[PDB]
Amino acid sequence: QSASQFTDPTTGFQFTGITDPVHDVTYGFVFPPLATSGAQSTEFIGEVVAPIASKWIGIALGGAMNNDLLLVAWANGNQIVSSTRWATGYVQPTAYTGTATLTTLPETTINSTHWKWVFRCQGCTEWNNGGGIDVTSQGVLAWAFSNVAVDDPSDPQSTFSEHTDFGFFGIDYSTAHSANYQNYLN
Amino acid sequence: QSASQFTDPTTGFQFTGITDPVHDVTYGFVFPPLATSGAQSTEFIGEVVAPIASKWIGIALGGAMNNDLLLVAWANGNQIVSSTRWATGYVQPTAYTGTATLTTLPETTINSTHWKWVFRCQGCTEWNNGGGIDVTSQGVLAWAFSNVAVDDPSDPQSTFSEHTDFGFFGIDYSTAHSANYQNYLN
Ligand code: HEM
Ligand code: HEM
Ligand SMILES: *[C@@H]1O[C@H](CO)[C@@H](O[C@@H]2O[C@H](CO)[C@@H](O[C@@H]3O[C@H](CO)[C@@H](O)[C@H](O)[C@@H]3O)[C@H](O)[C@H]2NC(C)=O)[C@H](O)[C@H]1NC(C)=O
Ligand SMILES: *[C@@H]1O[C@H](CO)[C@@H](O[C@@H]2O[C@H](CO)[C@@H](O[C@@H]3O[C@H](CO)[C@@H](O)[C@H](O)[C@@H]3O)[C@H](O)[C@H]2NC(C)=O)[C@H](O)[C@H]1NC(C)=O
Repeated sequence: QSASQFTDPTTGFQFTGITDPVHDVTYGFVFPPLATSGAQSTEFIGEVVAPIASKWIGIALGGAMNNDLLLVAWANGNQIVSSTRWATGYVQPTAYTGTATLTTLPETTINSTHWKWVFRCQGCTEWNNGGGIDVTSQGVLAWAFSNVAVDDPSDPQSTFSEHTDFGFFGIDYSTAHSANYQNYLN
Repeated sequence: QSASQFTDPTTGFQFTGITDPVHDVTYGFVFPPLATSGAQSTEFIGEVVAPIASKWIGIALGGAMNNDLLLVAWANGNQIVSSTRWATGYVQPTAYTGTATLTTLPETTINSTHWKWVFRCQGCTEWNNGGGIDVTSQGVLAWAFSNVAVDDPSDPQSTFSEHTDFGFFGIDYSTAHSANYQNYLN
């Protein structure tokens, strides 16, 4: 599939991403302004808008399950529980051992039909194995879905069962930067 | 997703299509030679190679659920049960009333791990609603998957439950024609 630009209706944030039509989960990404005189920033802002029947959602930042930074999130009552994870060999991903900071932003909402997770991800484009994303070029992102809740929803590091669906989308990161990035943070 | 050319290792048939990595179902299509003078053929040969956990598979020949010819098939023991369907709305598709003939070809195989449906679809590029596929250009196909059995597997017109997954892929029909099509029919 292929990402495209869209605007968040409520917040007005401008993102690049997709809506998966099967589970109707929207995934959006926006990046700080492209640099030419400095190395690119290692952070970005993302959003996941998911029907409440989505019991956990994962994002694979390099487009594959193994050896890339994973984000995993679920709603637990009125809050989002989230974590950075990593997998080798197609088993339960565990806590990421590098430096990566997930901040839930206040645009985040949980209501009766959907959870909307808006987050800042610092240190997420470059990983502690030397891998990472090139935000000036074209890449692939992947997502994972489950409609079965995690084993222990109040634990960010909870274990859980394999996803019931997963998918990919191509993204042109060079078009995903915003001059308004700093304001999304305030 | 995007289709690509591939050869069936067993049969040697050359197809254009994809493998869905989630359910590991392969969809392949091949068309008779393009005509130099006159109308194109309205038939094609297809194959679905599915793990036996695949309880029913659908193909939407115009890429959407409604207003296009649908093919539905499932394994019933050592036989493939299949039918042409049509959907008015997002509800149980019913028997297609147009001129479309599905023939199971002798290369069809059911073993302990997979069912491989090889079929001829006559009159399947043009439908009785006036629409159809343009075999000289580029289009979109879609597939539907269920891991739950149909209500009566021996009835080709069986009712069944909504798919548990569905997906799309682009296909360049202009490169999906084969000089060996006649040989596939023999
Ligand atoms: C206990 C939980 C997990 C298990 C046992 C598991 C297992 C698997 C297996 C067996 C596959 C291969 C499926 C196929 O190709 O037929 C797979 C693929 C994949 N998984 Fe997971 N998974 C789990 C959690 C996750 C999470 C949390 C994410 C994302 C944050 C993830 C993302 C993916 C992706 C994107 C793929 C497809 C690409 C690839 O093959 O690398 N998985 N997973
Ligand atoms: C009782 C059986 C069926 C029911 C109730 C049903 C229901 C639905 C629903 C509610 C959607 C919209 C899903 C979404 O966008 O969230 C849909 C999508 C779709 N269905 Fe079905 N469906 C059934 C059978 C089939 C079959 C037999 C096929 C193909 C042979 C098919 C092909 C598709 C496709 C390709 C889509 C996505 C594109 C579109 O929205 O038209 N469906 N179906
Ligand atoms: C619960 O949260 C969900 C997710 O944020 C909310 O759904 C969304 O509501 C907004 C505003 O009503 C919808 O926005 C717009 O779409 C309509 C339809 O085309 C358009 O006419 C408007 O101009 C605007 O662009 C949005 O599409 C919808 N998003 C989702 C994924 O459904 C919902 O508002 C919240 N419900 C409650 C309990 O407050
Ligand atoms: C049931 O039928 C399926 C489908 O025909 C069988 O799977 C297929 O088996 C063939 C081997 O005859 C595989 O081709 C092989 O692929 C490898 C590369 O991975 C290549 O090195 C070989 O030369 C050959 O081309 C084919 O990939 C495989 N297809 C799938 C979807 O798995 C299956 O083995 C049969 N099961 C039984 C129990 O007989």
